[PDB]
Amino acid sequence: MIVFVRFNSSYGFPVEVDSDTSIFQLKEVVAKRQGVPADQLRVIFAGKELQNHLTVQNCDLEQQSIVHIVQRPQRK
Amino acid sequence: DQPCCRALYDFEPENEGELGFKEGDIITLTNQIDENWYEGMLHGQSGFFPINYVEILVALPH
Repeated sequence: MIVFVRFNSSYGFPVEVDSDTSIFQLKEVVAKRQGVPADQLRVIFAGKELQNHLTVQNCDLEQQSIVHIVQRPQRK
Repeated sequence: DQPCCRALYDFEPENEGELGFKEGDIITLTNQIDENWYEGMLHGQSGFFPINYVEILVALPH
């Protein structure tokens, strides 16, 4: 399945995933690409923040869907 | 005239001082904390929020 990942950009790069792929994995894809910690990356789809332990077949993520993945800072 | 930002996404405050807002909300941007945290006011509430979570209508004087 193809999903478009957008990192604070205008466009989105297509990533080939599967039905059991977890959000964590999709995050790591961007993590290794931008050199940014996966624990600081968040995924937003349709105005909804996707939970790390969620999988493709467990959300409204379908073929040719676009997602917004960005580094969400935390102040603690 | 007043620098304002458009909430492109939903931001829920999980920490103390974070400014919560919903998608489509207009926040009164007033200051910048760092390269990722923005400071503004919404409905009287003041706090900070991520820069990559909003859109810039009017840019800051630079």
